[PDB]
Amino acid sequence: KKIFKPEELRQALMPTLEALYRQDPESLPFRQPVDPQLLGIPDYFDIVKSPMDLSTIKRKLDTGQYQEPWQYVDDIWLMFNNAWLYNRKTSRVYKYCSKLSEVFEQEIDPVMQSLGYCCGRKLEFSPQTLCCYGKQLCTIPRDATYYSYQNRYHFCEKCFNEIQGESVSLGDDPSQPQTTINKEQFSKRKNDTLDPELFVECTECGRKMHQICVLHHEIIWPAGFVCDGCLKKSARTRKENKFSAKRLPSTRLGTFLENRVNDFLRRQNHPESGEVTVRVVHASDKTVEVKPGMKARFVDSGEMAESFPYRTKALFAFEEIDGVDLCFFGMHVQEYGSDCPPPNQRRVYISYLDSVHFFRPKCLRTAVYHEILIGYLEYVKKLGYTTGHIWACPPSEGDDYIFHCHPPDQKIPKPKRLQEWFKKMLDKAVSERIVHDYKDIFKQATEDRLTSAKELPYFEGDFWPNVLEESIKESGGSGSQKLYATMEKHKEVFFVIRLIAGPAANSLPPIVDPDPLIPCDLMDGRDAFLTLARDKHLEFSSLRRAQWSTMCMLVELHTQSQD
Amino acid sequence: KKIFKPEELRQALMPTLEALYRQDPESLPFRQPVDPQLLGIPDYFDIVKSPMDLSTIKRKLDTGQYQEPWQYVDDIWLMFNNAWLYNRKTSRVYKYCSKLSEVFEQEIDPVMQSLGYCCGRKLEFSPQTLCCYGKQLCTIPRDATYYSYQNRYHFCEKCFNEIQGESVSLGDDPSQPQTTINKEQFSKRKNDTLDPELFVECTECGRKMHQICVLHHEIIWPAGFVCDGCLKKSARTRKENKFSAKRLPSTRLGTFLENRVNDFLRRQNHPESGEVTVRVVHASDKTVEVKPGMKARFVDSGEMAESFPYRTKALFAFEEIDGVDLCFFGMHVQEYGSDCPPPNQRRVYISYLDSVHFFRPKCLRTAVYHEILIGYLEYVKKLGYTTGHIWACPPSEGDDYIFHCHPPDQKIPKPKRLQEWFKKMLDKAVSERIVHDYKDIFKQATEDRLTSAKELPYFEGDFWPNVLEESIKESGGSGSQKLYATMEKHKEVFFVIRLIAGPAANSLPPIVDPDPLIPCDLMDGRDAFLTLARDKHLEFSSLRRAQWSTMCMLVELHTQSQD
Ligand SMILES: CC(=O)N[C@H](CCCCNC(=O)CSCCNC(=O)CCNC(=O)[C@H](O)C(C)(C)COP(=O)(O)OP(=O)(O)OC[C@H]1O[C@@H](n2cnc3c(N)ncnc32)[C@H](O)[C@@H]1OP(=O)(O)O)C(N)=O
Ligand SMILES: CC(=O)N[C@H](CCCCNC(=O)CSCCNC(=O)CCNC(=O)[C@H](O)C(C)(C)COP(=O)(O)OP(=O)(O)OC[C@H]1O[C@@H](n2cnc3c(N)ncnc32)[C@H](O)[C@@H]1OP(=O)(O)O)C(N)=O
Ligand SMILES: [Zn+2]
Ligand SMILES: [Zn+2]
Ligand SMILES: [Zn+2]
Ligand SMILES: [Zn+2]
Ligand SMILES: [Zn+2]
Ligand SMILES: [Zn+2]
Ligand SMILES: [Zn+2]
Repeated sequence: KKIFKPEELRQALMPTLEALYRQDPESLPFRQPVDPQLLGIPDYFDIVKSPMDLSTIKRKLDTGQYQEPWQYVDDIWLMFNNAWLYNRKTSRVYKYCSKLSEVFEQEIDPVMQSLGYCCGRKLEFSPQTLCCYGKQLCTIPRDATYYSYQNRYHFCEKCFNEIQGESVSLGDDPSQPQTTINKEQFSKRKNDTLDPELFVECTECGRKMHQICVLHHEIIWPAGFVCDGCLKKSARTRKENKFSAKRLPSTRLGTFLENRVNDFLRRQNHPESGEVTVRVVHASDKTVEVKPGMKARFVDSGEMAESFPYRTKALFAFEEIDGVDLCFFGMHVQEYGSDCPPPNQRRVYISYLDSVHFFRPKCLRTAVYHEILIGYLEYVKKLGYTTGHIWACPPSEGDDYIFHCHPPDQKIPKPKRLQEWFKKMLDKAVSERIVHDYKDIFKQATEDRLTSAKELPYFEGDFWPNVLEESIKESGGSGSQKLYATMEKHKEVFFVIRLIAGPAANSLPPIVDPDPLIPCDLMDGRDAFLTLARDKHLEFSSLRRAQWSTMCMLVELHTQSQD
Repeated sequence: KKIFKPEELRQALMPTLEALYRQDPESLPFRQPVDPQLLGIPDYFDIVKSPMDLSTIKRKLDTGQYQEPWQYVDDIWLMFNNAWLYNRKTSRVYKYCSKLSEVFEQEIDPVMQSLGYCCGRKLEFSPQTLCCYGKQLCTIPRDATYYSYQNRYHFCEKCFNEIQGESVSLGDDPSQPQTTINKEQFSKRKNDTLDPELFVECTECGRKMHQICVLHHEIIWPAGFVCDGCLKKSARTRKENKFSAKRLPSTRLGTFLENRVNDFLRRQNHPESGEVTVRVVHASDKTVEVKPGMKARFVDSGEMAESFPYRTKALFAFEEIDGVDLCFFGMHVQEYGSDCPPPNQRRVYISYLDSVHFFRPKCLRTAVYHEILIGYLEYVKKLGYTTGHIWACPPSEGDDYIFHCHPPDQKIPKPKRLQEWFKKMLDKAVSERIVHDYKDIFKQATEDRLTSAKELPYFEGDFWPNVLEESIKESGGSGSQKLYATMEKHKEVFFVIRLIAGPAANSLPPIVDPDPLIPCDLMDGRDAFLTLARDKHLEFSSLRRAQWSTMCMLVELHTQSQD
C-alpha cells in the first residue's frame, strides 16, 4: 500500500546518478545514447536488444517514470551490462564501465537503505561447477564449454572428444540399464547461466526485498513476510524462529563437544566471541563390505570378516552471528565398536570434515576446530575406542566435502599445511594426556609388525580398500607384495592416533553408546546435503548466503522428523 | 668451506625432481629436450636461447656437475620460464608448467633448509610503475611499452605519439632552462625488467643465502656474514644489533604514545602480543606561505598573515616479530602552536598516515592504530592545543603515503570505510573524555559562523589552500563565493576535532614543547623515505621484505646523527 512520489525518489536517487556523471573521463561513452552510425558499428543494435545511457535514465528520473527504486537500479545495470557484452576485458570502454559500476556499488547501498530496503546490489548466482562424467575426477568450471543430455549427464569438451566415434555409454548410474546415446543428441553449452536471486514482497510495505537479505522462510513465518521497518512502526517483532540450531535435539556427544568449545571460549575472554552450539544430527548403523579382490584372497579362506559393522554420525557446529544461526563446521565419523571384529575393532575414522570461515572471532577459528576435534577424540576414548584414523587430504579444485560452494576467498590448504594443521591439533591433545601418541600409517605398521593387508583397518570410503584391490590384481593374487611400499609412499597423509595404549588396551569393557540412534536421511553420508544445496541454490559463499543456507538446513532438519 | 659431495646432492634433490616426474600428464612436454622438428614449431631455438628439461637435470644430478644447490634451482626455473614464454597462458603447455612450478614450490623449501639454506625460493623484485612525463598524471604500468631519453625522461606509448612535430621539450624537471630533444634519440623499451634478490655468502661454510632472508647488513655486522647454522655449530651467536628501533633516542611524546599502547595490550591480555615501540624521528620548525591567489586577496589587504609557523614531526611504531624489528605504522604531523597567528592558532594537523599490516596479533591491529591516534590527540590537548584536523582520503591505486610498495593483499579502504574508521577512533576518544566533540568541516564552519575564506585553517599540503587558489581565479576575484558549497561537497572527508571546547581558548597558557628538535633530512616530509626505498629496493610487500626494510631504515636513522 506504500506509494512512492516521483519527487521523493529523485530526491534520493539523483545523487548517485550525478556521482556517475562526475567521473572524468570514465563516464563519456555513457552520458548520451549510444549512436552506432556516429562510431561506425552496424553490429551494435543486433547485439544489444534494449540499450541504456545516462541521459535516458535521468529523463525517466526527472519526468517520473520510476514506480519503485529497483527499476532505477535495473536500468543502471542494464547500461553496464550492454557495455560489457560488446567490448572485451581489454578495451577502454570496458575499463570505464567497470569504474562506473565500481563507483555505483559504493553509493547505491546507503541510498537504497534510506528508502527502507535491504540493499541496492544486483544479485545473482554464479554458475556452479559441474561433474564431468568421463574421468570421474574431471570438473567443469564456470564459463567452460560442455555437452549435456537431458540436463543430467554433462561432459568436458576434452573428455567428450576422448570418446569413441559417435556412440556414448550412459546412465550406468542407477542399477543395470546401459542406455546408449548418440553424440548427435547432446547440447553444446557454455557453463555461463546466471540465475538472479529471488525477492519477497512485504505484505504491508509492498517493497521487493532480497529473500536472503531479510532471511524470510515460508515455513518459519507462513503468515507472510513483514519487513523490519513495518514491524518497528507497530512496536512489534517476528515470531520466534522455533527451527533453530539450539533447538535441535541434544545428545551427550554434542553436549560434551559444545561444553568444551564454550569453556575454551570463556577462558580466552576474547571480545568478539559468541557461544557455539554443537549438534549430532545423524546416527545410524551400517556395514562396510570387503570388496571382491580382498574378499577372494582373505574372506573366502576365512582369514578375515566379510564385513565390519559401524555406527556413522554427522555433527555440525553453529555460532550466532548478528542474532542469526550460522553453520561453520561439519564432520562425519565412522565408529567401529567392541562388537566389530579385527582389525576394525574399537577404531574410529573421520570420513570428512569441512568448514566455512565465518566464525567470529577469526583469531580463534583454528583453535575452535582443534577443540571440537580433540573433544571428539576425548569422548570416544572414554567410551572405550582405542584408536583414531584420519586421512588428511584436501579437496581437489572446486570440490566440496560437506558445504556446497565455499567462499572464493577461503583458501584451501595444500597437503603440507593440512598435515601440519593435524600435527598441531594432535600435539595439543598429546599434551593434555588425551592422545597417547600418533604416527603415520607406515611407522605404525612397522611398530605393529604387520605382514599382511588383512591386518589393515578397512573403512567405508577410505583409500586403503581401493588400493588393495589394485595391489592384489596387479601382483597376481598376493596381499603383501607392495604393502610396505604403498604405505611409505603415502605415509604423511595417514594419521593413526593411539587414545589407549599398552596392556590397558586389552582388558576393556564393552563399548556402549549412551546416545540413541537418530535417523535422518539428509545427513546419512555427505552426498544428500550437497544435493539439497545444489537443488535449492544454497551456498556457503558469503556470510549472508551461509546464514540463509543455515536457515534452510535447519528447516530441513526439523521438518524431516515431524510428519 | 663446504664443497658438497655429489652424493649429498642426489639423496636430497632427487625427491623434488621425481615429484615433477610423478605428475601424469603434466610433465610429458618437459620430460625430453624440446626437439622443435617433431612438434611443428620452427622458431624455438631463437626465442629460447638455451633449452632445458627434466632429462638433462637428471643427468647432471647423477654425474655430479652441480656444484651448489642453487644451480639446480636455476635450471628448474630455466625450464619453467622457457615454456612460459613460448606459449601464452591460453594453451595446454603453459597450464602444465604452472602446475609443475607449484609442486616444486611445495617441495623445495624443506629440502633446502635441510641443506642448511634459508629457503629454496627463486626471488625477484617485480618492476614498479613509472611516471609518464606528458600528462603529469599519466603512468606506465608493468609490461607496458614506453620511450626514454637517458634513464630520466620516460613517455607512455600514446603520450609520445601525441606530441606532433617530432621534437620533445624535456627540462621542465629542473629550474634550469628548457632544452629540446629529437624523437630519434629516445629508446623503445618494455617495462618488463626483473631484478634478482641479492645473495650473501657465509664466510665459513660458503653458501649463497638470500640477503633478505638472513638479514645481513654490511654496517651492523662488518666482520662478515656468518650463517645461522655455523653459529649454532660453535655455541655462539651474532653480536647484538646496536641499530635497533628500541635504541633510537626517546622523546616525551614518543614515550607517552608507547606507554598508552603497551598498557592497552597488557589489559587485553591476548597471548600473541609483542611490545610496541614508538619513536619520533623528526622534529623541525617550518612555515607555510599563503599561495599567490589568496596572498593578493587577503594578505596584501592586511586581513590575514602572509605565512604561518608550525612544527612538523615524524613518528613511527615498531614491533618485535620473530626477534626482529618491524615498522608497522607511520605518521607525520603539523603542530601550530600558540606563537602562531589566527586562524591556525593552537591547531594540529595530521599530514599523512600509513601502515603495513603485519602487526601481531591481527585482531588488535586497528585498536592499536586508534590508541596511537587517540594518544597523540590526548598529548597535544594536555599541552594546550585546542583543535585537530584530519583529511580523510585514501591513496590512489599504486600510490603510497609513507611506506614504499605495500603488500599486494593489504586492501586499501574506500572513502566510506576510512571515514567510518576515523569515526570509531574519535567516538572512543569522546567516550574517554579526551575529544570534546568532532564534526565535518561544513557543520563546523556553520557553528563558528564563518563568512570568509580567510577564516579557514591554512595547512601545508592540505586540500584547501589549492582549492582556494582555483576558486579566487575562477570567480574572477572573489574570496568566498563557492565556499560553503565547496565545503558541503566534501564535508564527509574533513574532520574537525575539538580537544578543548568553548571558554578555555581565551587565556590558556602558552604552548611549550618539552621535546627538543630532531633534525632528520630523511624524515623531513614523506618523499625522502619513499625515494630512499625506491633507490635501495626496499619494499614493504612481505614480512621478510618489510623486515629487511625496517633494518635498513633503522640503520639509516642511526647513522645520520653520528660522524
Ligand atoms: C576418494 C578420494 O580419492 N579422495 C577424497 C578422500 C577424502 C578424505 C577426507 N579426509 C578429511 O576430511 C580429513 S582432512 C580433510 C580436511 N577438510 C578440508 O580441507 C575441507 C576444507 N578445508 C577447511 O574447511 C579448513 O581449511 C580446515 C581444514 C577445517 C582448517 O581450516 P583453518 O582455518 O583452521 O586452517 P587453514 O584452512 O589452513 O587456514 C588458516 C590460515 O592459513 C591460510 N591458508 C590456507 N591455505 C592456504 C594456501 N593454500 N595458501 C596460502 N595460505 C593458506 C588461510 O588463508 C588462513 O589465514 P588466516 O587464518 O590468517 O585468515 C575424497 N573423498 O574426495
Ligand atoms: C593530493 C591529493 O589529492 N590527495 C592526497 C592527500 C593526502 C591526505 C592524507 N590524509 C591521511 O593520511 C589521513 S587518511 C588515512 C589514509 N592513509 C592510508 O589510507 C594508508 C593506507 N591504508 C592503511 O594504512 C590502513 O588501511 C589504515 C588507514 C591504517 C587502516 O588500516 P586498518 O587495518 O586498521 O583498517 P582497514 O584497512 O580499513 O582494514 C580493516 C578491515 O577491512 C578490510 N578492508 C579494507 N579495505 C577494504 C576494501 N577496500 N574492500 C574490502 N575490504 C577492505 C581489511 O582487509 C580488513 O579485514 P581484516 O581486519 O579482517 O583483515 C595525496 N597527497 O595523495
Ligand atoms: Zn538486499
Ligand atoms: Zn572432460
Ligand atoms: Zn514493509
Ligand atoms: Zn584475538
Ligand atoms: Zn631465501
Ligand atoms: Zn602517456
Ligand atoms: Zn655457514
